Amino acid sequence: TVFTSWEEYLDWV
Amino acid sequence: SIPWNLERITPGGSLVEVYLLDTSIQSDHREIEGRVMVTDFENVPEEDGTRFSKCDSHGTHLAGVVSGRDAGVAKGASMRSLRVLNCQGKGTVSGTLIGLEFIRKSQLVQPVGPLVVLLPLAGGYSRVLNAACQRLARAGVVLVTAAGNFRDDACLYSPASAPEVITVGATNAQDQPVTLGTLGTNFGRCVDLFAPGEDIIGASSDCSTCFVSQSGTSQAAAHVAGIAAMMLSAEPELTLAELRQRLIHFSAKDVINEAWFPEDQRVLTPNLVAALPP
Amino acid sequence: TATFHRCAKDPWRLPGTYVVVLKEETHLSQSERTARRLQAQAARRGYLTKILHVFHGLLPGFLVKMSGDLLELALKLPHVDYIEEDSSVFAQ
Repeated sequence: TVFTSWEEYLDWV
Repeated sequence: SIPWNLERITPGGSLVEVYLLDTSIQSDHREIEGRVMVTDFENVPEEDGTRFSKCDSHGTHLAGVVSGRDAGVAKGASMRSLRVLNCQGKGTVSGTLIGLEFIRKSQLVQPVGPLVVLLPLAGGYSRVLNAACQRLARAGVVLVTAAGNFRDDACLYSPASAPEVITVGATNAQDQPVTLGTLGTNFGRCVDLFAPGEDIIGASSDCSTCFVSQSGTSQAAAHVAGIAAMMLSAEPELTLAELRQRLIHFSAKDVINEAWFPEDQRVLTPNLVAALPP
Repeated sequence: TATFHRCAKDPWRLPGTYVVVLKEETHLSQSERTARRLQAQAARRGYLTKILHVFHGLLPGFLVKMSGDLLELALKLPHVDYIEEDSSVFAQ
């Protein structure tokens, strides 16, 4: 998965 | 909170320049913009067949691991990149040698502070590559390399097998050696220590703000390059031996289950996972 | 005497290109002269050569594209420590 923002990654993890 | 790997090594780096010998990089990715200088250096073999998943995917991720704003180890470290790996992640020993020589020439023309050189690549055992690394080390430069991803004795690969270099294997979120396909991290007496190398989030060259998780001894080595940069910035006068001693001193001891390694390699493989000092 | 080395992993070898490593004290001017001598001697035997790079700063020597046929000849050159066939490295 490529996250489009650090926030997107934070929300997912 | 923070990525598991960044927690694992935490119980920045502004004096130090980290040279990266790898693929091309997206130098304007937000994660590393203005922290990385792309040198005019390029020496790569032609791609075989028509494969790669961007040309700069590998190096961009590792630059992020070392120095990235959000996901990096040494967030104040500056980097310089040389392209010695083509779009398929393939280079030559001679290209690597020319790159190592470029670094030394660059230092002589315009000296700065401590230099860390990150070599997130491996080939077969190479007398000349090992000699060049040794030479660069004796000149006063700290070299960090990937142990290799072949689930094999690191002594059979270069620059992993070189004296005077810091060789790094990969461990995962459970401090266990990383499996990569049918293979995994290398091991053995030529490995100095281990570092987080599975499921490591970092800059994705797909877009200026993108992130992706990658695994490998490259990523593990990128952690140690970051840790080294932080330790050298705090104590710029450290000799290579003292730096090695500090890396061992601040490592997590005996957390790796050595049953993962072949029977005879267990005693030979250091049971150490890198970490920053408190 | 100078020795020849090539990568033990067959698929990673790059035959036809060779790293000629000279003895530790060798000066750049000597390395350059040694490269040109190799080209001269190879040319007299009907072989083409290309000096891709001359090393100095870490190790003295040069990178030459040439037939492996010329290895016995190259190993007799002054200042030669050893010669290694080029080989591949890979992103880890």
